[PDB]
Amino acid sequence: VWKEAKTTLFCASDAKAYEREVHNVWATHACVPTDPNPQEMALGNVTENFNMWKNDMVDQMHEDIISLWDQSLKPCVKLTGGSTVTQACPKVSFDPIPIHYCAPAGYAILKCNNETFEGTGPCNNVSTVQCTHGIKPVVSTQLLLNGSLAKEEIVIRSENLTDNAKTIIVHLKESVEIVCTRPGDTRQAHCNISEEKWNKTLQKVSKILQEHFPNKAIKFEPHSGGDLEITTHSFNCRGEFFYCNTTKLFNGTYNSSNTTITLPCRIKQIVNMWQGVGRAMYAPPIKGNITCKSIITGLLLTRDGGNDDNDTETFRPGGGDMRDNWRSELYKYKVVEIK
Amino acid sequence: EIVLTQSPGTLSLSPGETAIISCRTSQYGSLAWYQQRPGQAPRLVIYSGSTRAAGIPDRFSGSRWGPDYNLTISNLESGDFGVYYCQQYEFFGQGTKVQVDIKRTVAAPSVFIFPPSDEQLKSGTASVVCLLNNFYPREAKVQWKVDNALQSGNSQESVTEQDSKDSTYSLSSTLTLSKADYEKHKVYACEVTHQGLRSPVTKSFNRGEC
Amino acid sequence: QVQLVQSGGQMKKPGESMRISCRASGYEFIDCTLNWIRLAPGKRPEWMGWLKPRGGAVNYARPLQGRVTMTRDVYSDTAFLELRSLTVDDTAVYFCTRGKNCDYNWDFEHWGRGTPVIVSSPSTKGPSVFPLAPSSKSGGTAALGCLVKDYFPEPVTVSWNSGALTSGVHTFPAVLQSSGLYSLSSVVTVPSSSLGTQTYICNVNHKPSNTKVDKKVEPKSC
Ligand SMILES: *[C@@H]1O[C@H](CO)[C@@H](O)[C@H](O)[C@H]1NC(C)=O
Ligand SMILES: *[C@@H]1O[C@H](CO)[C@@H](O)[C@H](O)[C@H]1NC(C)=O
Ligand SMILES: *[C@@H]1O[C@H](CO)[C@@H](O)[C@H](O)[C@H]1NC(C)=O
Ligand SMILES: *[C@@H]1O[C@H](CO)[C@@H](O)[C@H](O)[C@H]1NC(C)=O
Ligand SMILES: *[C@@H]1O[C@H](CO)[C@@H](O)[C@H](O)[C@H]1NC(C)=O
Ligand SMILES: *[C@@H]1O[C@H](CO)[C@@H](O)[C@H](O)[C@H]1NC(C)=O
Ligand SMILES: *[C@@H]1O[C@H](CO)[C@@H](O)[C@H](O)[C@H]1NC(C)=O
Ligand SMILES: *[C@@H]1O[C@H](CO)[C@@H](O)[C@H](O)[C@H]1NC(C)=O
Repeated sequence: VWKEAKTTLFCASDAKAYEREVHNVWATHACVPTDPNPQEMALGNVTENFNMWKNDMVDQMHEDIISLWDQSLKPCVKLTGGSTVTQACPKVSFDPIPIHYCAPAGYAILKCNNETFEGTGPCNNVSTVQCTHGIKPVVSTQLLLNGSLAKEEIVIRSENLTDNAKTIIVHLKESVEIVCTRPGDTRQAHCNISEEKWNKTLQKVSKILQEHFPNKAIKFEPHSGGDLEITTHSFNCRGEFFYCNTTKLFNGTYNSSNTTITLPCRIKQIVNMWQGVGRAMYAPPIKGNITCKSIITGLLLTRDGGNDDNDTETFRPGGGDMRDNWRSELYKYKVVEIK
Repeated sequence: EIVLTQSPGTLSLSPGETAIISCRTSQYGSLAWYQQRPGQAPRLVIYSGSTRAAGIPDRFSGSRWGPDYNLTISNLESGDFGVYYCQQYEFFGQGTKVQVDIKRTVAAPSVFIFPPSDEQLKSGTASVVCLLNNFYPREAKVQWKVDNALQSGNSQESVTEQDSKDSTYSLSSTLTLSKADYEKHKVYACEVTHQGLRSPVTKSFNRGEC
Repeated sequence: QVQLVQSGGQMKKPGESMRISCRASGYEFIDCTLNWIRLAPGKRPEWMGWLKPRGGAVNYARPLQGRVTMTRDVYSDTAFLELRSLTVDDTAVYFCTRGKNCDYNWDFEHWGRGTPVIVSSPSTKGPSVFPLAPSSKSGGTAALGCLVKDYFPEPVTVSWNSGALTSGVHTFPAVLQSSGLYSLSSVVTVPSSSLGTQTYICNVNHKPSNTKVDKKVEPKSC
């Protein structure tokens, strides 16, 4: 039923009328309640092409989450170039909820059921839905949190792998739990990840990469540089902005009483806005244990360029553009027209 | 492993002729050609193999025949002379310098060989010099032979600019050895090939002779 | 109407560092990738790395890692390039580039007009002038000349008989040897007959080392 088109999709999610939590309050006005019995329609001997990297759904979602954060997470000061705005910045309750994107009347959404699909090119098992699955709008860098998981094997996605300026998205099959805590210096926090889980997952990622880069040695190293937002694994927990050193997660070659990796984190109040150009200053953190038990379900990587002896290909954590975070979940979808 | 090979190194043409520049690559990737006029920033000429950039005349064309990419420049104008580079992602070719040449009768080279001065040999280094004088066209090859043995990577050619008065070129290949490697061996010679010689010309000397 | 504006040219010494800027206009600074390319004469143009102004995200070419830093000032649309531990081989013209469109980095339609960086040592060496004596054996005429070896830095000028001999003279472009010094030969074709009668003086000048040398080229005695 391929008829790629552009329409304004509408959001849907199960918000609570009583909930003062910011994603809920936003969803209360922006979205509609979830269809209890959503219909899927299969398509036999039907094969169509997708491009996750050129998809209008990603941009719509991006605009929504931007306008969500703008209403919900009010900073004390917002400084932009030479201008400045200062409003009241009360503390808020914060925990993302799953948002569904849906096609209006006359249109529909194509779901790709090729569970080994790399995002671009032809797809053999295709069906039609009216809404995508539940997507948590988790804003983060380096690590993709609380996402869906690859269901057959680890998938590597890139618009062009040979193009070192294109972001690489790893979609994990087995999730790794990450627990972050600020104990009740009060700006210092720390993350905890198991070595067994993490080591193993990078071993497994090394193997898949070896297939895409034959006769090359695969090696992971820490971030090359830039703003703290992207040189650390940064993410928001319960309103507070965490910044975690991921050096220990990337320690070279991954060959083929449990022991944990402790990543040192800091809570910041002076933050670069991911929405756009600007520095935002938020309120000092709340008291007590501030804790997030999340799951790592994907990575953002960037491959090293330039001439290489030793036949070694080096990968580093990426991130920064959040559109990437959304396409890691919207890759299997395209918006079509009916005729 | 750069594996982006551009050739030829130098292309000596006239206005109105056509320049044919090449680039081998085994790697997957889009290829682009740039032009650098003397003292100016490079500019994009062809991208994606054969697509002409904006403001680039139909005279420029790109083609692909396997791993072999070509940049053909027809009806060569004076604003077309400079250095050309091919590019594939982050890598560039060595460059091809297309430079003006004035047409004239083919003229064979006059070849002279020069043994190292004894004043020099007191310093522990031997400099043999082969001179190719007043020839046309520019394409020429000099090969060194020490006792019927070809030399590798121990010589340096040097070319004058085309003469304004008689349109000829002159080349100077200098072979350098340590005094030690020169004390051995008797015969030293350079073998010159050109378009104006039916068979290669070789000029030699025995060491110690006069 | 995209525009990249680089800072002026600098002169450094082996060991120092340098910073170059590049101000962008005509487009949204953070939505497009910048690159630094350098062109050293005689060498492939070398991509040094890219920078995505959005987060300051950076990708350095393997050979330059540890010596190179790229930053940017988002509030004034300006990219920065630092290179430390400079050696002679860092002498080049440095460019910032931007792709034809912001999807594909590599089609470099847009270049700044470059920043010359000369990395030179203040050490200078005087040349050794060796004779290229004519053969005692003898198309039609004979050749002779000077071998100006091992000087630094260029240029060397050569004249013959104080400039009264110009016809038939060829002074070749200097060669940069393995040592790091230059070398050139100067030659002149003269009548084979007037060899032992006419004086031929090679006049070699080298301003950087204040060296004037007059060499007399003549065929060896046996
Ligand atoms: C989708 O599944 C097929 C097998 O049914 C597999 O061969 C194909 O590679 C997977 N899709 C893509 C485009 O990767
Ligand atoms: C498409 O193919 C898969 C096997 O790879 C099959 O299990 C699945 O039922 C098909 N997609 C759907 C959900 O209809
Ligand atoms: C994890 O990987 C590192 C690679 O640096 C290795 O040294 C270590 O043995 C591994 N630890 C395990 C087996 O959990
Ligand atoms: C991140 O942690 C590593 C641990 O080795 C340390 O070397 C590095 O300095 C840390 N990053 C910063 C700048 O705090
Ligand atoms: C990281 O690599 C070093 C060797 O360079 C090794 O000694 C160390 O065990 C590794 N760290 C981890 C994560 O085990
Ligand atoms: C793992 O990597 C190290 C890196 O040097 C290598 O020596 C070793 O052979 C590898 N082991 C394998 C391939 O299982
Ligand atoms: C991930 O989801 C869990 C609940 O499923 C939540 O507690 C945690 O805060 C989430 N992580 C982030 C950073 O949103
Ligand atoms: C991948 O890169 C090539 C050039 O190397 C380009 O022509 C092509 O459009 C790209 N492929 C995709 C999937 O966009």
